Amino acid sequence: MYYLKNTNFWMFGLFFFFYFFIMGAYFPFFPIWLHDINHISKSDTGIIFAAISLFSLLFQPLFGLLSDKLGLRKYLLWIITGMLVMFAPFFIFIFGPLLQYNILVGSIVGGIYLGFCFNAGAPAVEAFIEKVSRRSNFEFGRARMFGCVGWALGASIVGIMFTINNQFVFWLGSGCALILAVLLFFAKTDAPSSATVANAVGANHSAFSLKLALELFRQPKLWFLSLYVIGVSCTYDVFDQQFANFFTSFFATGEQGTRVFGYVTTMGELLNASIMFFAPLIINRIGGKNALLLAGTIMSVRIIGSSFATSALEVVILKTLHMFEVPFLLVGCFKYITSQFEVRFSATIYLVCFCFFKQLAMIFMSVLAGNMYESIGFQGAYLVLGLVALGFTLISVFTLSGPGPLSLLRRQVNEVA
Ligand SMILES: [Hg+2]
Ligand SMILES: [Hg+2]
Ligand SMILES: [Hg+2]
Ligand SMILES: [Hg+2]
Ligand SMILES: [Hg+2]
Repeated sequence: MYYLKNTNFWMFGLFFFFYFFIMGAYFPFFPIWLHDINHISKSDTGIIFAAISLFSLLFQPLFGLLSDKLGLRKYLLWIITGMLVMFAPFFIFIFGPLLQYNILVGSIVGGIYLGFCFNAGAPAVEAFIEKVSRRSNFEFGRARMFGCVGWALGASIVGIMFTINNQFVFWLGSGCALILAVLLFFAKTDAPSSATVANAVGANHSAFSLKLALELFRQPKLWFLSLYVIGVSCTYDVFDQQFANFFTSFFATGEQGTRVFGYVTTMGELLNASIMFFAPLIINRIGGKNALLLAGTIMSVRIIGSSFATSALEVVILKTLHMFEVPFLLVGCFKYITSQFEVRFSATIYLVCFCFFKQLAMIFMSVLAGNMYESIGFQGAYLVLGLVALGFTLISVFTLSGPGPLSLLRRQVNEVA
C-alpha cells in the first residue's frame, strides 16, 4: 500500500524471505543430516554445536564493528551471501567429508564458519535491513514478518524434500535461496539523505565501555540474571541441539519422523505468531521477572517431560511447548532487562550476559551434553539437565528482581513514560 510502489520494501522483504528459507533448511534438519546422512557420534555432534557457539561469540562481536562502522555499504553482508552460494559444495563436498572422513575436530573448526553466516550473520542481516526501513520508510516489522513465512514454508518444504533426497536441498538452498538472496542487490540504496544531510541521524547508536561492564559487574541484579541466563537458558539451549533425533525415534520411518518434525516447526509460526500478539499485553501485566519464570517453568517441564517420553504423540507436544516459551522469553528478557537496568547499560547487558556468557556456558555444556547422551543416552541426560534447569528456576523465584521493590514508576514505569 504505502509500500506497493516502495521498492526496497520488496527487495529487502524478499531478501528476507530467502535468507530465511535457507535458515529453515540448515537449522532444524542439521541434527538429522549430521547423525543420519553422516552417522555421527551422539557425543561428537557436541564438539560441533560446541565450536558453533565458540565462534558465534567471536563474530557476534566483530560483526558490530562492521554492522555500523560500515553503515549502508552492503559489503560485509555480501560476504555472508557469497558464502551462502556455496552452502552445497560446502556441506556436500567439504563439511560433510571433513567431519566424516573422521578427522573431526579439524573439520568442525574448519567448518564452523559457514555457521558465521548464520549465528552472527542472521542478526547482522536483520540490522542492515532496518537501516533501510529507515531511509526507505518500511515498517521494518512489515518486511521481517515476510521472512517469517519463508521459514514456515522453509521447514515444511525442506523436510518433505529432505527425505526424498537430502542432497536436493543444499542445492536448493544454495540457489533457491542464494543466487537471489544475493541478486537482491544490484537494485538497492545508499543515499546519504532521508536521515540527515551530515550525520545528525541515519543509524541509531549506543555504547559498550569497560566501566559500564565493570559497573554491571558491580551489580548483583546483573549477576542474578547471569544466573537465570546461564542456568535455565544455556541449559535449555543445548537441550534443543540434539533433541531432533530424539524426536525422529518415536516414529515409524525415521524418514517420516523428519517430515512431522518439519511440520511441528512450520506450525510454530502459526502458533508463536499468535502467541506473540497477546504476549506483550500479558507480559506487561504479569511483570517481566514472573514471565521469565513462566518461561523456565516450561523450558523446564519440556526437559523433564521429554525424559519420560514413550510415544510419538507426547513428543509432538514437547516440540510444541518450545513455542509458548520463546515468546515469553525474549520478549520477557526484554521487558525485564529494561524494567531493571540503566538504558545506557542495556547494550552491554546483552553482549556481556547474553552473548559472552551463555555462548561460553554452551561451549562447555554441549560437550558434556553429548558426552552425556552417550554414557546415559538421551532421556537420562534429560533428567540431569531437566533438574539443573528447574532447580535454577526455583532459585530465581528468589533472585531475579521482583516487580519493582524500590521503584514502581521510576525504575518500572519510568522507561515506559
Ligand atoms: Hg532455499
Ligand atoms: Hg548451562
Ligand atoms: Hg513470526
Ligand atoms: Hg534476551
Ligand atoms: Hg560475545
